[PDB]
Amino acid sequence: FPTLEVTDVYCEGLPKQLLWQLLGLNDLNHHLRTEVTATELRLRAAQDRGALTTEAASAAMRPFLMEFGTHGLGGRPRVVHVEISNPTPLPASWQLHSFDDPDGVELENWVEPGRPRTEGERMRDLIAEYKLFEMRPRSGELEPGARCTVTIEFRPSVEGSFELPVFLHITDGKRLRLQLQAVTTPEPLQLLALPPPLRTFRLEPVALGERAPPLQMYVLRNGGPAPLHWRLDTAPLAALAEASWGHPVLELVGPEEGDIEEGGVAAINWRFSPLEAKEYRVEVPVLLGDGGIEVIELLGRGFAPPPAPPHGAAAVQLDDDTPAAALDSVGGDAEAEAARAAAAADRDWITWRGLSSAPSAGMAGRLALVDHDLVSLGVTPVRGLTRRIIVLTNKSRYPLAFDWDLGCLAPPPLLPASQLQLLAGRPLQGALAISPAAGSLEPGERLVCRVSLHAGVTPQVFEGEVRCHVRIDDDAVAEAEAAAAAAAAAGAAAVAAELPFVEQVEEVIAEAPVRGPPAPPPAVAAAQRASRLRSRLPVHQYMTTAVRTRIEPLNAAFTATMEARTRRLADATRPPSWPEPQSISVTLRGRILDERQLGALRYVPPHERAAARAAVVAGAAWVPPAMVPF
Amino acid sequence: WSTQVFDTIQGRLQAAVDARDPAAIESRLKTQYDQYLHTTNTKVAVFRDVIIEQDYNPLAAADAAIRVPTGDIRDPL
Amino acid sequence: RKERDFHRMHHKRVAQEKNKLLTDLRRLKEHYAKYEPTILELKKKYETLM
Amino acid sequence: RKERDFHRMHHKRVAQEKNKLLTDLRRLKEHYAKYEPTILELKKKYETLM
Repeated sequence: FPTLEVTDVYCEGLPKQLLWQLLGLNDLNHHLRTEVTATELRLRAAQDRGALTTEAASAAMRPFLMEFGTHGLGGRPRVVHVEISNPTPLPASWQLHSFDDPDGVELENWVEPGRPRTEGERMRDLIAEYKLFEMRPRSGELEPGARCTVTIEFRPSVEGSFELPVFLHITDGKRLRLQLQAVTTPEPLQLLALPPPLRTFRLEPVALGERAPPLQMYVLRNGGPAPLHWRLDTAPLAALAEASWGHPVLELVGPEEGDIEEGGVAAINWRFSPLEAKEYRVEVPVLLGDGGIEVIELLGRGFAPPPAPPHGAAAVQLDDDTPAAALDSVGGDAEAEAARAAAAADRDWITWRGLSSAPSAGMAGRLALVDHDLVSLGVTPVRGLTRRIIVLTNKSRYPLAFDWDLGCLAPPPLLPASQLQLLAGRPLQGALAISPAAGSLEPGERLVCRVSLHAGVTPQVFEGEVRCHVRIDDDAVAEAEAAAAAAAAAGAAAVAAELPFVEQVEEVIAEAPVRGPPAPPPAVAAAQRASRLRSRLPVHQYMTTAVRTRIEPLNAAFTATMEARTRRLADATRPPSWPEPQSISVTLRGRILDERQLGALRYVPPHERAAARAAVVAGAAWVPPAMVPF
Repeated sequence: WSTQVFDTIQGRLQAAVDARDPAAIESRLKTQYDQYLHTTNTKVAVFRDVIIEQDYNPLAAADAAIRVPTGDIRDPL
Repeated sequence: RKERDFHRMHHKRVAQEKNKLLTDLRRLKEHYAKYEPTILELKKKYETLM
Repeated sequence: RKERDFHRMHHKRVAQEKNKLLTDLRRLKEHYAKYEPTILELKKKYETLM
């Protein structure tokens, strides 16, 4: 069956993992990949002969939520670039259809849809009226392996909520409904980033007797409205501890409260220390500045590790990563691997088949490209210095200033081995650095940037986001213009050398007869006449003085046309270049693991178990020793 | 209607009237009018619809006129 | 086929709108019929009060 | 095309009838907005009388 796949999605100032999670593209890719499509045949039959209706189709088609969240009124519209490709060899023709929207039918003196009298259809009609939700390509067709680069944009100009259902409608294949859900708040009301995978955070299963449970990072984003003041009530966790014979479980490490700026990132570290193999469902509230719940459920399980051998009989040291045997070896429990797979689908973007971890969409209009987005730092030892390289390319013909920022990944004001206590209270428990902090870059120049992580003593799993800000280099462009001006001055000096002391009349004092400008040569006069006759005012719009005096509205129209023609010059004269500074972002995920955990492969994902075993058996990660204090 | 019909026809009228050089227009009209003047001065009389279309062919002036094609109309639909 | 389906749905929609307008027109006729007796009643009460 | 024309004229005639109802509604609304100020003035006189 000719199907489609979403390879990647690009949006301004939002992590690619977060965008994929918010759109729920895992389920979309799965459904578009495999389905018998029993009822879709009936759906196509009803689409034929015009039997289908939007409401019934939505009720029977199991819509998928395209969540755009909340947008402050008057804020910048949000754009979503989705790359659609054909995994199947058969060429795929697809037609985004929605019966409310026009279906390629010519309207001639047909009254627009009347007063709906039902607020759902009314909201649909306001969306249609004010172009709130628009997908540019509409219907398309793709050869096997092609990329369509579809764009869907939302315009936060109206107040209130808006839900618009459209459906993909592949010509021969499945037809899935997407419900674009957004709310535009005229007033600032904090709403934390609340994707369904983040609401129920699937904690990675951990060893029952682990000496130091791995810190697990949870990232909160403000969203559209004003900055969010969050406070997490530890009382349910305290109740859990009291129930668990007074042992700390699901402990919060960071601050209990905080103030995320608009479109910001705040990281909270959890320690999951279990006592049983049972599920540990714990529900915690999030009190915002204004009244709110935003409750978060944490789920984890017990690893039930193989019994630790006595020192006498220990496995000597000097199994395949891919198979499910690896998952079973990482946790003998039947449901431990199920929880691990759920957590992988929740957070590990690599395991998702569709995602490409490439710049993909957004080729046009982006100042620069990171060659490889969504970069994963490998599993690292306790005090490990792990490096990766990311190359940035300037597509713009203009020089670009490149600055590097860390949202929650900032180093404390690499790290000295003795004085690692500075890492206390820091979400990463490591020091991220990039070799170019801020560098200029010429057009078409590719720069290598080394991202290096120096980890601390606390085992951790980080999935952070690092921002790179690209702006047009005003200094460089001004220098170029100044060089051009200097060249022009040199040319003027050369012309002066050619013609010594050309006279220029400084001023005029009482020239008794009025003297006009010198007459041009007749050829130049003819050329100027032809130039004037070009851009001649249109015949039907030129009102003579007599007609203007006779008819006032014609005089007003003539004045308006003069004003319009004067205005037309200003837009041309304005230099349309210098686009807005653009912030790109790359997600980095890594596993700071203890030596015992690495040796036993306790928490390495199956995707990287081969690399973990390599790093254990043969030293593959550096451990900067520095100098001992004593 | 404006964009589909009137904007198109005026845009095609322009870049043709604009393309026509003023000097060429003056020379063309001058050749025509001097041909008419010469036939008026030589021949005893001038008649419409009676010309020999050999010495003086006024319809060549109408032939040398800007022609603009047609596209589509929204109002008539 | 696209045109016939389009016209079918909009024919149904405008028929529904016409029915709603008929009901609203009946209610408006009721209210307007309520209007005119009020003038007479107010006039008689005005006379009695004065 | 036959089906399209059938649905076209059904939809169009229904739309025309809806427009006619709207015009009639406008006419009655004007005709009784003519009367309403008299009710308002009688109300004012009534209040002054109390």
